[PDB]
Amino acid sequence: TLQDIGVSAGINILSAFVFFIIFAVLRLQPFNDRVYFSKWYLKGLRSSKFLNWMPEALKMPEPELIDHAGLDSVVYLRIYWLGLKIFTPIAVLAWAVLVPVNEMAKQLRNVTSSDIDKLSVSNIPEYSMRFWTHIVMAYAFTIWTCYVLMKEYETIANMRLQFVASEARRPDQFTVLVRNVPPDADESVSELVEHFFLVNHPDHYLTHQVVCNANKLADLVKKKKKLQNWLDYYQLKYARNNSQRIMVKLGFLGLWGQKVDAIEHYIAEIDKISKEISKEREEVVNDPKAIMPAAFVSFKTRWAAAVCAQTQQTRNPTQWLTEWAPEPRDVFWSNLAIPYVSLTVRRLIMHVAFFFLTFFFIVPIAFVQSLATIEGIVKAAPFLKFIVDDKFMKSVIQGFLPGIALKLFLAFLPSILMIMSKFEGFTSISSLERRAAFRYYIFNLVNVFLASVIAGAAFEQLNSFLPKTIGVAIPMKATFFITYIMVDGWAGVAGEILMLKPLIMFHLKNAFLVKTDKDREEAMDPGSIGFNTGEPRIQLYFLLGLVYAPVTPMLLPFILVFFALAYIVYRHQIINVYNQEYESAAAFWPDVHGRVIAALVISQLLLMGLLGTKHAALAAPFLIALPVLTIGFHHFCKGRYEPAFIRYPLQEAMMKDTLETAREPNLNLKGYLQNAYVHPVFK
Amino acid sequence: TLQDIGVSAGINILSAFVFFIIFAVLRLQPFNDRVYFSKWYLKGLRSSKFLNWMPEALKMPEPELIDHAGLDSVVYLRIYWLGLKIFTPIAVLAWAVLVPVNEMAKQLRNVTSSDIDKLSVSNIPEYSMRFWTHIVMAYAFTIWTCYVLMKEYETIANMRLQFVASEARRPDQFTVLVRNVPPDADESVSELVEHFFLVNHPDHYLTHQVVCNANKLADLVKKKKKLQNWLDYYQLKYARNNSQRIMVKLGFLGLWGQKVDAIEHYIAEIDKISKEISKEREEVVNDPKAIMPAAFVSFKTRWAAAVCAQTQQTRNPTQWLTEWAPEPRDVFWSNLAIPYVSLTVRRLIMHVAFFFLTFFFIVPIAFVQSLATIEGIVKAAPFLKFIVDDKFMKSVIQGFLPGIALKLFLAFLPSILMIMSKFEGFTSISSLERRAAFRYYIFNLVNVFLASVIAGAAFEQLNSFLPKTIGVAIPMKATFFITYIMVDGWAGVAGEILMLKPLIMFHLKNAFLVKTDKDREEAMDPGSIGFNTGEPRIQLYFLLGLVYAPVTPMLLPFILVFFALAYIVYRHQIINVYNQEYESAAAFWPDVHGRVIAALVISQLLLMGLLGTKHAALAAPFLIALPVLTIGFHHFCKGRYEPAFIRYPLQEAMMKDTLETAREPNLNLKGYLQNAYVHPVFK
Repeated sequence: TLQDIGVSAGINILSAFVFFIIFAVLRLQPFNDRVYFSKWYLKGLRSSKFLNWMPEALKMPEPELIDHAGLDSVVYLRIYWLGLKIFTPIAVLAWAVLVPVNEMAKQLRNVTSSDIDKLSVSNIPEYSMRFWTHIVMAYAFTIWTCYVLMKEYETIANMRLQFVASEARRPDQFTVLVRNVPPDADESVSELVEHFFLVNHPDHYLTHQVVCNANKLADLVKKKKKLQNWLDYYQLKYARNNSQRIMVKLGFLGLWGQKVDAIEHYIAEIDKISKEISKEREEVVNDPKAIMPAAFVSFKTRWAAAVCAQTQQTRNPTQWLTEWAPEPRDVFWSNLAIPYVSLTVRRLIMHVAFFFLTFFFIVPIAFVQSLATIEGIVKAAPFLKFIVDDKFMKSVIQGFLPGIALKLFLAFLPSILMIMSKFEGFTSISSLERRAAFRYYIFNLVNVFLASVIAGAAFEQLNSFLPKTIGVAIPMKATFFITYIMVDGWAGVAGEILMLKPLIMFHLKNAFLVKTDKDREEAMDPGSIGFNTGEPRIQLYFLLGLVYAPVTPMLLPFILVFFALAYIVYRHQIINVYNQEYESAAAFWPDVHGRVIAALVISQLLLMGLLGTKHAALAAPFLIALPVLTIGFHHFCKGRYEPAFIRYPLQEAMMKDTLETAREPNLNLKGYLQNAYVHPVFK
Repeated sequence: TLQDIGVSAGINILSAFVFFIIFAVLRLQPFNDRVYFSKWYLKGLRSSKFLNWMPEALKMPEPELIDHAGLDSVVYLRIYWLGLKIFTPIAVLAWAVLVPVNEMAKQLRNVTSSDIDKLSVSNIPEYSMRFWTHIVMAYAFTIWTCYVLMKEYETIANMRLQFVASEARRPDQFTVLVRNVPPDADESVSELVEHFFLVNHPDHYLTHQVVCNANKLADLVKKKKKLQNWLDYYQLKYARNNSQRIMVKLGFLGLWGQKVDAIEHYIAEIDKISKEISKEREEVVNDPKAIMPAAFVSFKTRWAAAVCAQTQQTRNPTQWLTEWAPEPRDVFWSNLAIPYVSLTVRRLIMHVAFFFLTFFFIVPIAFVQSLATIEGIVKAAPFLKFIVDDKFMKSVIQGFLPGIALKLFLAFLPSILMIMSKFEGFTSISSLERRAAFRYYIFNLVNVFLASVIAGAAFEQLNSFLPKTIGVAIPMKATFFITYIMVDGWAGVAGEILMLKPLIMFHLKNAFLVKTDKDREEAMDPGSIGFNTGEPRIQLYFLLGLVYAPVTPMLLPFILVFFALAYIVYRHQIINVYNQEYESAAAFWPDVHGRVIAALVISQLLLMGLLGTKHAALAAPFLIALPVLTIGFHHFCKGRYEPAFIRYPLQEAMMKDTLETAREPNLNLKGYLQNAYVHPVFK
C-alpha cells in the first residue's frame, strides 16, 4: 500500500523539518545558550539561516574530537559510519539487481488472497534463475559485510591501542579490585589483603583501600540533598511572595498538616537529619562488620597492575577474584555492598523477571499490530464516523499511529532495564550500560521484531485458515517496518537534536530552584550519550536491514537516510553537549561485532526459511554454508583482534611507564593514590 | 540371539584365561624377568599358583604409586575407577526397573519381520507407564553421572594442586617458549629477545635459549644409529659363524652387489656419514638462517615464569606468542622447525586428510557389518560347505569374526593418527597425544559407532523396503556391541597384560643385536602408557554404555567386567612396566570431563530420537531439558574447577619459591638452566 508509506513519509519529513526550525529559533537565542551549549562550559571554553550548523559539525577532524569528548563517543558515532559503509553497496546492488529481475515490477501492494490474480513473480515452486540470483546476492552481501566489519574492527583496535598509549595518568591505571576476601576470625580484611599482596606481589604492591558499605549513609545524604532542594524552592517561593502553606510534606498527598510557617519545620528536620547523619557516620567508621570482603588495591607500576589483573590469585577461583578497576567517578558504589555469594541468586532472579517482561510484553505489541481495518467499538458510531473517515485519513492512521504507539510503548523500557542491571549488581557504570544494552537488544529481537512479524502473519486470513505461510506474510511486515523506521528514526533523531526535556527542566530550576550563581554548573545537566538507548536501536536497524536486504530492497533507503541523519545530528550533539560520564576506551566494540554477526546469521537463516520451502530445490547445499561461514569468520576476527579490547598487553604497560617516569621523575604516586577510591560520601 | 552371545563369551573367557596362564608361565621364569619387570630396573630397585599377583597389585596405596610412576598414570588408571563409579548404580537400577517392567520378558531374540507375532512390549504408540518410567530413569541416570563427574573432577583438581605444590625442581617450571619472533634485518633473534625481556621483564629475566633447526642433523644421526645397529648385527653374525654375505644394502631388496667382505663397506660408509655429520654440525652452528623465530626463555622465579606465560606480550597477538614450556625430554624438537605462518595451512590440510580417512573407512566397517547370513561365493561350495556348517559354528562365527575383524581394522589407526598430529606440528609429546586422542575419539564416534549402527539398520529388509526405522534396529546393534566389547575388551586386556611384541623384540635384540652388557638398559624398552590408545577406547565404552543405558541394560554387565579387569591389569602394569615418558600432571582431565559430557548428551538425544517417534506423546517437554541441563552443568564445572588444569595460580608459585629458597639458599639457578633446552643433538 504505497500510499500509506507516502503519507507517513510526508508528515514525518514535515514534522522533522519543523523540529529543526524550532531548534534553530531556540538555539540562536543566547538567554538559554547554556543548555544547548552545555559543553564549552564544562570544558570551560565559553561564558555567558538555520541549517548553518550542518556544515559546521562536519569540520572538526577525528583526533580533535577524540581529545574533546573522548574515544567512547567517537567510536559510538563511528557506528553509524560503519553501518552506512555496509549498506550503501547493499542499497545499490539490491535495488540494481533484485528489482530489475523482471518498483517497475515487484509486489506493488499485493495480498495473499489473490488466489485468482496469479501475478508473475509470486511464489516458490521452481523459479530457477530468480532463486539462484537471490542466493548469489545473499552470498555477496555476507562477503561484503564480513570485509567491512573486519576492517572496522581493525581500525577500532588500532585506535584504542594508540589512545591508551597516549592517554595521560588516571588513578585507575594502577588500582585493581579484588573480590571475595575469605573471612578470618582474628584478622581484619585490610590486613589480610596486606599480608597476601606483600608476600605475593613483591616490589610492586603500593597500597590498598578497604571497601566500605555506606549505602545507608548514601541514601540519607541523598535525602538531605532532596530536602535542601525543597527548602530552597520553598524559600524562593516565600521570598517572591510572602505566604506560608499548610502542605503536610507532600502537598498533593499531604495530609491535614498545620505548617503555619513551615520554615521552622524544614530547618528543624534538616538539623535532625544532619545529626542522624553524624551518628551514622560515627557508627559506620566504628563498625568492623560494615567492612566488605573487597578492597581497591593500588600498585606502583602499570606492569604490576596489569599482571595482577589478568591472572588468578588463590587456588579457589571463587576466592580472591581480581579484576580491573574503574574510575572513582565510574564505580557504582552502591553495588559493592553485595557479597559475591548472592550475585548468582540475583542474576537468575533477573533472568526470571526479564522472561516475564518479554512475555507480558507481547500484549502491547499485538495491540499495536491491531493496526488493520478494525476500528473502534460499535457504540461510538457518531464519535468514530465522519464525512468520509475511510479515504486518506486511513492511510494517515495506518502509517502514523503504529509508529507513535510502538515508540510510546518502548518508553519506560530502558528505565526498567537500567533498574534490572542495577539491582543485578555490577559496580561499574560502563558494564551496567553494556549489560542493559545487551538485554535491550535481546528484548527487541524477541518481542518487537519476531513477535510483531508472527502476530502480523497471524491476523489476516486467520493463519491462512489453519515456511509457505510467511512466504506471503513478509512483505506487509516490511511495510510496517518502513512506518516504524520512519517514526522512531527520522522524527526520533529530530527530537534528539531538539533537547526538549533538559531544556524545560533547566528553565524550571532556574526559575524556582536556583537562588544565586555558581549553581548553574549544578543546575546544568548535559545528560549522557545514553549508550543503553542508542546502541540497541541501531543494532535493531542492522537486524532489520540485513534480514530484508535481498527480500525487499525498498526498506534500505529509509535505513540509509536514518544513518546519515543520526550521524550528523549526533556529531553535533557530541561536539556541543553530552559529556562522557565515564571513560571506557572503546570497551564495547566487541559487543557490536558480535551483535552485527548475530543479525547477519539470523538474516541467512530466515532467507533459508523462505527459499527452502521448495524441498530439494538444490538450494540447501549453499544456504546452510553461510551461517557456518559467518560464525567461523567471527571466531577468526575474535581471536585475531579482540585481545586489545579484552585484556591489556604488557609491553604497552612497560613503554607507558618508562615514558611517564622519564617525563615526571618526581611524582608522589602513593600520596596521589591513597586518597583515591575512598568513597564519594567520605569526602 | 542369546546363543551367539553365549558362545562368544565362552570362547573369550577361555582365551583370556589361557592368556593369563601363559603370562604366569613366562613371568615366573627369571631369565626374561627384565621385560616383564622393566621398572625396578629403570627405577634401579632390582638387578639380575598364577593369579598370585591380582591381590599383589591392589596393595600399594595411591600416594606411593604417585611417587612411583607419576600422577599421570595414577589418574589415567583412576579413569576406570570413575567409570565403575558411574556404572554400578547404572547397572543395578537399569536391570532392576527396566527389565521388571513386565531376561524374564524383554526382546528375547526378536526381529522386525514379526508383523504377525505381535508381542507385548514391542512398539511406540502410547505405552504411557513404560515411556514415563523410561524418562524418569534417563533423568536419574544423568543426575547420578553429573554428581559423579563433579566429585571426580574436584578430586583430580585437588590432587594436581597438591602434587605440583610438593613437586620437586624441574627445569621447565621456569622456562617459557615464545613463538613468532618478528624478523629484523640487523638484529639477530637472540638479541631481539634479550632486549625485549630485559626492558619488559625486569628483575626476573634470567636467560633465554635460541631454538635451532637441526632436523636434518637429527635425521642423519638417526641414520647413523640405524647403521651402527646394522654393523653390530652383521658383526655378531660374522663372529657366530665366519661368512660374508653379498647383500646389496637391503638383502631383500638388495641388488646384485658384491659385498665380498662387507666389513670394509660398513666401516667406510660409517666414516663417510660421520664426517658429513661433522660438516653438517659446523654449518648449522655457522648459519644465521638456520635460526628460527622462537627461543626457550628462562626466568628467576616461578612467579615471573607464570606471569609471562599467562599474559600477552606485544600488541599483535600473532606476534611474540608465549606459552608454558615442557621438559627437555618432552618437547618434540622436530616441530620447532615449522614457522607459525604455515601452521594453519598444515592444520587445515590435516582436517582434509582426516575427513577423507573417516569417509574411506566406512567401506571396512560395512564389510564387517556383512556379518549376516550371507556367506562366501558360490564357486567354492565344496570349500565353504561341510557336514553341517549352519548349527553352532555359525553362532561362533557371528560372535567371533566381527570382533576380530573390527579390531584388526583398527590396528594401524593410532599409528596413522600419531603421524597426523606429528606432521601437524605441536612440539610437545603431551599435546601430541592429547590431540591424537581427541581425533581418535572423533573417528570412533563417527565411523565405528554411528556408521555401524546405520549400516546395520540398512542391511536387513533393505531399509525396511524404503525414528521408527531405528526403533526396531537398535537391539541387534546392542548384540553386535556385546560381541565387540567382548573381543576388544576382555581379550584385549589379556593381550595387554601378556606383553607379547616387546617380549619378542627384546629376545631378538638380545640374541642378535646385543653384543655386551650395559646395553640392556638400551635394549629394554618399557614402551609407554599409550594414552592415545587407552583413552579413546574407554571413552567409546562410556559412549556406548550410556547410550544403551535405558534402552537395553543387557549391555552394562560386560562394561562393568571390562572396567574392573582393565583397572587391575593396568594397575599391575603401571606398577611394574610402562614408565611415564613425559610428565604432564593431570593435564588431560578436562578432556575426559568434556568427552564424557558429550557422550551423555548424545545419549539423551538418541533417547529422544527413539521415544519421540510418537508425536505429541507429552515426552518432548522433558527430553529436551536434559541436553541443556548437561551443557549448563558442564559449564558450571568448567568455570568452577578447570583453572587448576588450564592455568597456574600465583600464590602457589610464590609459596613454592619461598619454600625452595628456604631449603636451598645456595642454588646456582643460572648454571642449572643455561645448559637446559640446548638440543638433544647438541649434547
